[PDB]
Amino acid sequence: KSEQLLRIDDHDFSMRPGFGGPAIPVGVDVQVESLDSISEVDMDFTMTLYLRHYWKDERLSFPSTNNLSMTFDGRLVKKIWVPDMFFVHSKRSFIHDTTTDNVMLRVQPDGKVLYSLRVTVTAMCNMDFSRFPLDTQTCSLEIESYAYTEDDLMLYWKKGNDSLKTDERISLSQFLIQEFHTTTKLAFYSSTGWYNRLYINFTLRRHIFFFLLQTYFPATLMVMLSWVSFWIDRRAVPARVPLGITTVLTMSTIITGVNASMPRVSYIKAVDIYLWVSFVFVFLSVLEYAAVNYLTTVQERKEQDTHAIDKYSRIIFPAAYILFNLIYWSIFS
Amino acid sequence: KSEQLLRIDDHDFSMRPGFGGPAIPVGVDVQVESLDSISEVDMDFTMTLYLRHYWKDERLSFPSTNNLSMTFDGRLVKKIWVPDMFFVHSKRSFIHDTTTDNVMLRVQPDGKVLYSLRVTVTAMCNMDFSRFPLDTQTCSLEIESYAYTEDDLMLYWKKGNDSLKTDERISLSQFLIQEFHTTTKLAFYSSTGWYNRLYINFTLRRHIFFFLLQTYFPATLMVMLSWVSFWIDRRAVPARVPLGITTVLTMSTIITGVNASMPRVSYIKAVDIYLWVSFVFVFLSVLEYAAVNYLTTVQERKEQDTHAIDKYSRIIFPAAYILFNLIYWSIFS
Amino acid sequence: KSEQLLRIDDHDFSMRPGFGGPAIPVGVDVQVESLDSISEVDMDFTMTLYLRHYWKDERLSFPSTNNLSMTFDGRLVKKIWVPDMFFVHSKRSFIHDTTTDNVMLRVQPDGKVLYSLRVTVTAMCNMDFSRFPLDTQTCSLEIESYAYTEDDLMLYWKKGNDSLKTDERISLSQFLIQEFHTTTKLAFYSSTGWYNRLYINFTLRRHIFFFLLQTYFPATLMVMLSWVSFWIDRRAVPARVPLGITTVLTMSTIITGVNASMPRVSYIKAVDIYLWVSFVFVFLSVLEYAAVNYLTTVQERKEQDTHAIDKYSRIIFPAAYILFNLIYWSIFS
Amino acid sequence: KSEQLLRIDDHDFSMRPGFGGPAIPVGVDVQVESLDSISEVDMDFTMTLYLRHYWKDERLSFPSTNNLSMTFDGRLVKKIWVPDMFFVHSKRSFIHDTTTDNVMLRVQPDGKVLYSLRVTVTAMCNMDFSRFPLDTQTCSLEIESYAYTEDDLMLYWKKGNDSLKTDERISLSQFLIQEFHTTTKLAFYSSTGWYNRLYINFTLRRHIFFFLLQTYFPATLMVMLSWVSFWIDRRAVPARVPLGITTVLTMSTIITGVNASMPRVSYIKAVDIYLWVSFVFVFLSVLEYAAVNYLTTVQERKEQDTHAIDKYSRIIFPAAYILFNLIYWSIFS
Amino acid sequence: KSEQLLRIDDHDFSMRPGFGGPAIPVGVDVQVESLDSISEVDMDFTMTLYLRHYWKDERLSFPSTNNLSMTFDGRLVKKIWVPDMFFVHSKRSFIHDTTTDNVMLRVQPDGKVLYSLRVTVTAMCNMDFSRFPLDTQTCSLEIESYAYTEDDLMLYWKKGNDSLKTDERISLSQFLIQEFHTTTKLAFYSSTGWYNRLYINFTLRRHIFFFLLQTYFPATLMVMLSWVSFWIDRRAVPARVPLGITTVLTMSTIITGVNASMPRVSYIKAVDIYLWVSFVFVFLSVLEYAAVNYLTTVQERKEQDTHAIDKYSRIIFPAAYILFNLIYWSIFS
Ligand SMILES: *[C@@H]1O[C@H](CO)[C@@H](O)[C@H](O)[C@H]1NC(C)=O
Ligand SMILES: *[C@@H]1O[C@H](CO)[C@@H](O)[C@H](O)[C@H]1NC(C)=O
Ligand SMILES: *[C@@H]1O[C@H](CO)[C@@H](O)[C@H](O)[C@H]1NC(C)=O
Ligand SMILES: *[C@@H]1O[C@H](CO)[C@@H](O)[C@H](O)[C@H]1NC(C)=O
Ligand SMILES: *[C@@H]1O[C@H](CO)[C@@H](O)[C@H](O)[C@H]1NC(C)=O
Ligand SMILES: CCCCCCCCCCCC
Ligand SMILES: CCCCCCCCCCCC
Ligand SMILES: CCCCCCCCCCCC
Ligand SMILES: CCCCCCCCCCCC
Ligand SMILES: CCCCCCCCCCCC
Ligand SMILES: CCCCP(=O)(O)CCCN
Ligand SMILES: CCCCP(=O)(O)CCCN
Ligand SMILES: CCCCP(=O)(O)CCCN
Ligand SMILES: CCCCP(=O)(O)CCCN
Ligand SMILES: CCCCP(=O)(O)CCCN
Ligand SMILES: CCCCCCCC
Ligand SMILES: CCCCCCCC
Ligand SMILES: CCCCCCCC
Ligand SMILES: CCCCCCCC
Ligand SMILES: CCCCCCCC
Ligand SMILES: CCCCCC
Ligand SMILES: CCCCCC
Ligand SMILES: CCCCCC
Ligand SMILES: CCCCCC
Ligand SMILES: CCCCCC
Ligand SMILES: CCCCCC
Ligand SMILES: CCCCCC
Ligand SMILES: CCCCCC
Ligand SMILES: CCCCCC
Ligand SMILES: CCCCCC
Ligand SMILES: CCCCCC
Ligand SMILES: CCCCCC
Ligand SMILES: CCCCCC
Ligand SMILES: [Cl-]
Ligand SMILES: [Cl-]
Repeated sequence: KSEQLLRIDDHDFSMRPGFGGPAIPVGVDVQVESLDSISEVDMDFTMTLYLRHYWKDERLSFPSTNNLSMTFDGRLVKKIWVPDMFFVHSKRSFIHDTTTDNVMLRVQPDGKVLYSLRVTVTAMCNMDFSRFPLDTQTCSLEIESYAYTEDDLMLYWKKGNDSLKTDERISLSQFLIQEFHTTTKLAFYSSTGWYNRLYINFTLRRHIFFFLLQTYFPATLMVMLSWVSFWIDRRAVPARVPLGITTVLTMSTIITGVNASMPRVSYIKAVDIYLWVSFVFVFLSVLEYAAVNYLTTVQERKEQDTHAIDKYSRIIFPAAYILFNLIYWSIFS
Repeated sequence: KSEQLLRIDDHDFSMRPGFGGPAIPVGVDVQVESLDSISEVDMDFTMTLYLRHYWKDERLSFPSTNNLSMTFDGRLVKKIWVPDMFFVHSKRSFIHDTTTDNVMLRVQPDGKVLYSLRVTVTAMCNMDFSRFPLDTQTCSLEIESYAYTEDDLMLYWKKGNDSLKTDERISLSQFLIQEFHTTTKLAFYSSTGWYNRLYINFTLRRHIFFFLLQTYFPATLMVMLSWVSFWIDRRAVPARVPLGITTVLTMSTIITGVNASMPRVSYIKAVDIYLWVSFVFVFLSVLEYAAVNYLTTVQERKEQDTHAIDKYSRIIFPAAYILFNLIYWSIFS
Repeated sequence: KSEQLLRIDDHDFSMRPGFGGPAIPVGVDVQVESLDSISEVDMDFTMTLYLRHYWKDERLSFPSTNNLSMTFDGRLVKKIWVPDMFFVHSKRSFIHDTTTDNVMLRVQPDGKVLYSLRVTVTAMCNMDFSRFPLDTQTCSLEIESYAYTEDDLMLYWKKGNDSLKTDERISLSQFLIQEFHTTTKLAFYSSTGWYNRLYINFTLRRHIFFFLLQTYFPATLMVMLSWVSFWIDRRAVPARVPLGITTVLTMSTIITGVNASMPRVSYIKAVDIYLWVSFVFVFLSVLEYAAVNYLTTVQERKEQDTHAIDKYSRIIFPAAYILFNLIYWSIFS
Repeated sequence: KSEQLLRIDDHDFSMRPGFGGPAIPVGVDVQVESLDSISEVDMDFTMTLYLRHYWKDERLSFPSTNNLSMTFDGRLVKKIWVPDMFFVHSKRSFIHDTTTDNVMLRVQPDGKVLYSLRVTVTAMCNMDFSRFPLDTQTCSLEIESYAYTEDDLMLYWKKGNDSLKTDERISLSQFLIQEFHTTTKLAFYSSTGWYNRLYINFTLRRHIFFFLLQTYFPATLMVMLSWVSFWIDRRAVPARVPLGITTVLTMSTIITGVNASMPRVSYIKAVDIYLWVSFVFVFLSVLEYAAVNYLTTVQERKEQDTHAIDKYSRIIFPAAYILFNLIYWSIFS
Repeated sequence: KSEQLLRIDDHDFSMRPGFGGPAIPVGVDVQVESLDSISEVDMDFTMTLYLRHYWKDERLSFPSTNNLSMTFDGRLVKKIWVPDMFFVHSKRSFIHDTTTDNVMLRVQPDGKVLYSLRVTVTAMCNMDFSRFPLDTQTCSLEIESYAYTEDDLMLYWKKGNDSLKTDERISLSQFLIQEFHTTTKLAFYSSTGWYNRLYINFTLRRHIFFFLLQTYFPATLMVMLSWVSFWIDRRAVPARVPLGITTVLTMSTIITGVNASMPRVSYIKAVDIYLWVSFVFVFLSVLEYAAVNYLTTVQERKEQDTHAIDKYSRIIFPAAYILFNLIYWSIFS
C-alpha cells in the first residue's frame, strides 16, 4: 500500500507544518482558461481556472532508491493537512467533478508537495455607467486564507508577474479585454488580525463605432431634416404643418427603440443627454412656423417674399447645433 | 492528537452548557459583504455575509503552559454542541464550500469559543408601488433560534449598535441604500413559547431625475404641442385635422413605450394617472376643432376673423393644465 | 448519554407503533409563512410553511422524577420510526438546512411526540383564462402518506379548522388572496388501496380598475374619435381620407401594445373580443366615406347640403355600439 | 429485527435471480401525474409520474403463520438486487425526496416483490414547424435497461394497454393533448447486443381560431382597404398618395408585431408566406396610381371620366386575391 | 460473493497497471445521443453522450470453467483503478443517476475491462458574427487525462474514424449540422509535461432564404418606393412632401424591428451595412425635392415642363443602387 510509505497514522494532520514556530510560506500560480459570462444589471462576471499550490512538509518524506515521485487523487486530501484558500467577494463557486473530482497531489521524496484543482467562480464588480457608451471598467479577483493569519501562513505569488498565464483565445462577445496583471496587499480584520491578499486585475472596453452608427447618426439626420421647412414657401400650410409633426413622431419612435436595446440601468447617461437635446431642437422648429403663420395672417387681415424669421432661422439653428456638438464632445471626449 | 486535549468522549454534547439551570447567553456580530440582487416582481433581495457567535463552555477547557488557543475547521462541529440559528422569512440559503467549508472554531484555554461562517441568503420584502416613481421601501433580515426558548438560550447583540459593519463599496444598480441599524424584539409561538429575535434594517430610494426626464417631459411637450392648432387659420381644414390625429397617435406610442419599460406590477400608480390625464387633454383638443368646423359650415350655408371658441380655448386649456399640475404635485410631493 | 434513556437498541423501529392491531392516529397542524411566486404560463405556485405532527409511541417512554421533556435535532430521526408524508401533485420541494437542518423532535415522559420541520414546495394549479381579466381561480395543496393505507395509519386534522394559521402580511404582487380553509377526502389506488388525503384551499382575484383604464378606455376613445368625420364637409377630401387611415393605424398600434403586455396564453379571451369588434367599427367608418365620395362624383359628372348617408350614419353608428356594449357587459358581468 | 427474517447475509445480491439460466421477466406499470412544461425553441417536454416494477425472487421468501406482507422504505434497496431502468433520450431527471425518499418495497411471503417510486423527467421531442399554425406533433417517452440484454432480463408491459393510466385533469396551456397509447420494440447496440425498449406515445394540437383571428384577419382587412383608392377621383392627388403610403406603413407595423409574438424559429412557415404575399399586393396598389397620374399629366400637357387602368384594376385585383386564397387553402388544408 | 473471485484486498489499486514500466494504452469510443441547446450570446453548446473505455489489467483475472464474463454497477468503481478522463474547456457537466447511477463495468476472465457511462456536458465555442447572416461556425469537444502524462498513460481512438457514431435524428432548431470527424494532438503543460488530447469536430450553417425574405426584401422595396416621387408633378407640394417624410418613418420602423429580433451582439455586421446604406438613399430622395421646390419658387418670383433635376435623378438613383448591390454581393458572396 502506497499510503503506508507515508506514516499517516504517526502524525497529527490537524496542525500545520512548523507549528509553534515561524510561518510556513505557500506559493501560488494561476492559469485562466476562459471568461464565461458577464451581467451588467447584477454587476458580476464568471471565470474558469486552474489553481496550484506549493509548500514543503517533512512529515510526508519517504525513502526511495530513485528520484521518482508519487501521485494521488482527491481521496488523500482528507487524510493530510492542506491550505484553506477561498475567494473574497464571490457570490457562488464549485469544483468540477466529471468523470471524477478534478484534484491531485504530487509528493517528492523530500516532502515537497504540489496541489492542483480546477474551479469556476462568480465574482462581484462595481460598474459606473455615467459615460456610456464611452465608459471603461476595471475588475479583479481576490484570493485569501480563511483561518490563518500572517503569523502562521505566508501567502505569496510564486514567480512574481510570471505566475499568471491566460488562454490565447479568451474573449467576450460585447467587450474587449486588456492588461492582465497581479498585485498584493495586507488586509485587517478586527476579529482576528492581519491577512495577506492576492489580486488579479484586468480592463474592459466597448466597440465605439457600432454605437455611433446605431444611435448618434439617425438623431443627427432627423435634426438636419427638420431644417428643410425653412426653405419651403410659407403659403403652403398643408405642407409645412404635417412635415413638422411627422418629424416629431419619427424622433420619438427612434428614442423609444434605442431605450429598448440598452441595459436596464435607471440613471442618466451621456447618450440620453444627446438624444433629448436633439428632441428639443425638433420641437422648437415647429414653434417657429406657428409664429410665422400667425403673423402673416394678422398682416393680411389688417391690410384688407421671405419672412424675416425664416431668414434668421436658416442661420441660427445650425450654428447653435454645431456649438452644442463642440461643447459635448470636448466634455465627453 | 489535539482532539484528545478536549475530553470529547467524557461528555454528552447533545445537551446545552448549563443544562438544568439559567439560560446560556450567546452574543452575535455581523459583517455584510455585498448586496447581490433584488427582484421587484417577486419582492425579495439577496445578501452575502459573515456570522459570528460567542459563548463559554467549561467542558472544553484544556491545560496549557501558555495562553495560546487552538483552531479547528468544520469537521469538529459535529462532535460538540453549537447554537442552531436560522433566518426567519427566507426563501433559500447556503453555506459556501470552496475550496473547503468556510467554517471555523477557536477555543481559548478557559473554554471561550468563537464560531464563524460565511453564508448567502434570499429574504422576502413586501413592497408598495402606489407612489412610483417617488416611493420609499424598508427591508429587514431576521435571526432566531430554531429549538431553544428564552428560558434555555438568551440571544443578544454583543456590542449593541457597534455589532454591525458594512462594506465601503456596497451598492445596487437601480437603488440608493441608506440608514443601516439594528433592533431586537420578542416573538411568541403557541406551539412552544417565547423567543428572542434580532433585526437588521435599511432603506431604499430611486433616482428621481432619470424618471422625470424619461416620462414626464415628453408628455408635457406633446400637450403643449396640441395647443398650436388654436392659432392656425380655421379655413385650413387639411392642415388642422391631420395635426390633431397625428398628435393622438404620438401620445399613444409614448404611453405604450413607457408601459413596456416599467416592472410588471398590475395596479394603478401615480405616473399612470399623469399620463392618462395628458391623453384626455389631447383628445379634447380634437373635439374642439370638430365643433368649430361644423358651426362655420352651418353659418355659410345659412348665409348663401377668429371664432369665439378658439379665443376662449387659447386661455382656458393652459390654465386648467396648470391647475391640475398644482394639485398633483401638492398631493404626491 | 440521553439516547440511552430511550432503549433505542431494544426495539425494531422499522415497524410502526401498534403493529398488527388497529391503525395509529396521526394529527397534523400547518402554519403558512409566505407565498413566494406564481407562474401563469406554467400554471403553478410556490409556498413556504411549517409542518407539525403528533402521535404516541410507548416504546419511547422514559423514567423521570419530574415532568420535563427531552429535545433532539434531526440526527435522531434516522434511529426511530416517523410518519412518511409527501405532497401530491407537486413539481419540486426541499427542506431548509441553514445553519443546520430545520428539524426537531420533542418527547414527553409518557411517549408523546411532536415532530416539526420547515419546507418550501411548488405545486400545480390548472387555470382557465376564458374570462380574463374578470376571471377567478381556485388552488389547493394536498398532503398524503406514501406507503401506509388507512388500515395502518389514520391521518386527520388535529383541531379541525383551527389547525390552519396564516401570516398577517401574506400577499402577492398581481393578485388578491381570500378564503383559506381545509377539507379531507378518501382516495383510491388500484395498486394498493384506500388513503386519507388533506387539502388547503384558497382563491385569487385581479384588480379590475387597472385593466379597465389600461385597455377598455383607449379603444372606446378611438371609436368615438372615428365618428367626428361624419360632421366634416364632404368636399374636403384631403381632410376626410387621412383622418380615417390614421385612426386605423392608431388602433392597430394600441392592439399590438396590449398584446405585448399580457401573459402568453394562445386562445381567445374576452378582452380580445372587445378589441377586435372596436377595430371592425373603425374599418367600417372608412368604407362609409368611400361610398359617399364616389356617389357625389357620379352626380356631378352626370349633371355636367348634407348627403343622406352621413345623416343616417350620425345616428346609426353610436346606437349599434351602445347595443354591443349592453350585450357584452350582460354576458361577461 | 425484520431484516433478519430475510437472510440478507446468506446470499450474494450482486447477481440476478435465476443467474446462469433463463432470463427473469420484469413487468412494468406507469401512472402519469402531470405535464409540467414544454419548450418549443429547445424542443423538449417535462413530465411527473409513478413507476412500478413486478418480479419474483425465491431468496427473499420468509416463513409466516399468516398471509401478511412486509413493507420497507428506500434504505433496504442498497441491500438487495433491483432492476436498473433508465430513460432513453432524456436531458435531466431526479427522484423526489420530501419529506423522505419517495420509494418503497413490498415483499410477499413467497418472494413476490413490488417496487414503486416517484420521478420527474425532461425528454427530447423533434418538432417540425413548416405548417405552423396548422402543424401536428408526436412525442414519446422511452424506458430501457442499462446493463442487461434480453438474454438475462425480459422487460414487458404487465397488462398490455391497460398498464398506462393518466390523470383526469392533465393539460397544457397552449396545446390540446390526445391519443395516449403504448408500444414495444427491440433495439441493437454493437457494443453489447439486443435490448427491449418500451414507449409511451401522445399527440399535440393548437387552437386554430385564435391564430386565424390574430393574424389572418387584419392582413385581409388591410388588403381590402387598399382597394378603396380605385373608386376615388384621380384628380385628388393629395388624397390618393397619402392613403397608399399610410396603408403600406400599417401593414409593415402589423407584420413586425406578429413576428414579435411567435416562437423564435428561423425558417419559413406558412403564415409568413400569407403575410408577405399580402404585402406585395399593397405595394402594387401604389404603383398603379403612380402610372395613372403620370399618364394624365402627359395628356394634359400635350393637349395644351374614369381612366381605363382604374376600370380594369377594380376587377383584376380582387379576382387574383381570391385565386391566391383558393390555391393556398387547398395546399395547406 | 462475486467480489471475492477478484482478489480485491490482495492488490494496491491506488497505482496503475504496469506501474514502473511502459505506459498502459487506453482506447476510447463515443456515441452522441443529442444536441440539447446553443447560446449565441454566451458562446457555448450542450451535448449528451455515451463514453466507453477499454484496457487490460492482469490483477482482475479470475478462474472460470467457461468463457462467461461478470458485470458490476458503479459501486465497484471505488474499489479498483480506473482512468481519470475530463473535458477540456467545459463550463459544467454531470453524470445521470436515475433510477440509479448510469455506470457499469464488465470484466473478462483474462482481465479485459469495458467501462461505460452516460454524461451531459456544456462546452465553450468562440464565434464570429462579422458575416451574419452568411457566417459559418466550427465547434469542438476535447477529452484529456487529468493526472497522467504520455509516459504513464497512452490515450487513443480505438478504431480510428469508426470510433464515432451519431444519432440519426440529431438536429438544432436554428442551425444545420454537418461534417462530424475526429482528430488527435499533443499538448504541453509547463507544470507537468506532455499529454494526449482527442477532438470531436463539426460545422454549423443557417437558413439563408428566411433571412433574405425577412430583412433584405422590405428594405429594397422601400428604396424602390422612394423613387416614385420623381414622376409626380412638381407643383403638387402637399403630395410630394408627406410621401418622403412617411417613407423615412417606415424605413426607421423596419430597422428598429429588425434590430429587436437578432441576437444581442454589439458590433457591426453585414446586414447593418445594407440597412443603413438603404436609409441614406431614402434621405437623399427628400433633399432632392427640397432643392427643386426652392429653385422653382425663385424663378417664379424673379419672373413676376419637367425640371432638369428630376430628369437626371430618374436615371442616376437606380444605377447607383445597382452598382452598390454588385459590389456588396461580390464582397460578401
Ligand atoms: C507586474 O507588472 C505590473 C505592471 O503594471 C505591476 O503593476 C506589478 O507591480 C508587477 N508585479 C510584480 C510582482 O512584479
Ligand atoms: C442603534 O441606533 C438606532 C438608530 O436609529 C436605534 O434605533 C437603535 O435602537 C440603536 N440600538 C442600540 C442597541 O443602541
Ligand atoms: C372549515 O370551514 C370551512 C368553511 O367553508 C368548511 O368548508 C369546512 O368543512 C370546515 N372544516 C371543518 C373541519 O370544520
Ligand atoms: C394498444 O392500443 C394501441 C391503439 O392504437 C395499439 O397501437 C397498441 O398496439 C396496443 N397495445 C397493446 C399491447 O395492445
Ligand atoms: C477521419 O476522417 C477525417 C476526414 O476529414 C480526417 O480529417 C481524419 O484525419 C480521419 N481520422 C482518422 C483517424 O482516420
Ligand atoms: C443629474 C446628473 C446631471 C445630468 C444633467 C443632464 C441634464 C439634461 C437636460 C436635457 C434637457 C432636454
Ligand atoms: C383605484 C385607486 C384610485 C386611483 C384613481 C385614479 C383615477 C384615474 C383617472 C384617470 C382618467 C384618465
Ligand atoms: C372560439 C370560442 C368562441 C369565441 C368567439 C369569438 C368571436 C370573435 C369575433 C370577433 C370578430 C372581429
Ligand atoms: C424555401 C422553402 C419554400 C418556401 C417558398 C416560399 C416563397 C415565398 C415567396 C413570397 C414572396 C413575397
Ligand atoms: C468598423 C468595421 C468596418 C465596418 C465599416 C462599415 C461602414 C458602414 C457605413 C454605413 C454608412 C451609412
Ligand atoms: C476562527 C476563525 C475566524 C476567521 P474571521 O475572523 O471571521 C476572518 C475570515 C477572513 N479571513
Ligand atoms: C420541537 C421544536 C419545535 C419548534 P416550533 O414550536 O415549531 C418554533 C420554531 C421557530 N422558533
Ligand atoms: C409499496 C408501496 C406502493 C405505494 P403506491 O401503490 O404506488 C401508492 C403511492 C401513493 N399513496
Ligand atoms: C458494461 C455495460 C455496457 C452497456 P452499453 O453497451 O453502453 C449499452 C447501454 C444502453 N442499454
Ligand atoms: C499533480 C497533477 C497536476 C496536473 P496539472 O499540471 O495541473 C495538468 C492538468 C491537465 N492535464
Ligand atoms: C460635429 C462634430 C464636431 C465635434 C468633433 C470633436 C471636436 C471636439
Ligand atoms: C408645472 C409645475 C408646477 C408645480 C410645481 C410644484 C408646486 C406644488
Ligand atoms: C357603455 C356601458 C353600458 C353597459 C354597462 C353595464 C350594463 C349591463
Ligand atoms: C377566402 C377563402 C376561400 C378559401 C376557402 C377554402 C377553399 C379551399
Ligand atoms: C440586385 C442583385 C444583383 C447582385 C447579384 C449578385 C451579383 C454578384
Ligand atoms: C422658436 C422660434 C420661435 C420664433 C419666434 C420669434
Ligand atoms: C431664430 C429666430 C429668430 C427670430 C428673428 C428675430
Ligand atoms: C452632464 C454635463 C453634460 C453637459 C452637456 C454638454
Ligand atoms: C372640448 C371643447 C368643445 C368645444 C365646444 C364648445
Ligand atoms: C374652451 C372652449 C369654451 C367654448 C367657448 C364658450
Ligand atoms: C359601411 C357603410 C357604407 C355606406 C354605404 C351605404
Ligand atoms: C349607416 C349608413 C346607412 C346608409 C343610409 C341608407
Ligand atoms: C363568446 C361570446 C361573446 C359574445 C360577444 C358579446
Ligand atoms: C401594378 C399596376 C401598374 C399599372 C400599369 C398598367
Ligand atoms: C390591372 C391593371 C391593368 C391595366 C389595364 C390594361
Ligand atoms: C441629393 C440631390 C440634391 C439635388 C441638388 C442638385
Ligand atoms: C441626381 C441629381 C443630379 C442633379 C442634376 C445636375
Ligand atoms: C466592410 C466592407 C463592406 C463594403 C460595403 C460594400
Ligand atoms: Cl393636403
Ligand atoms: Cl390640400
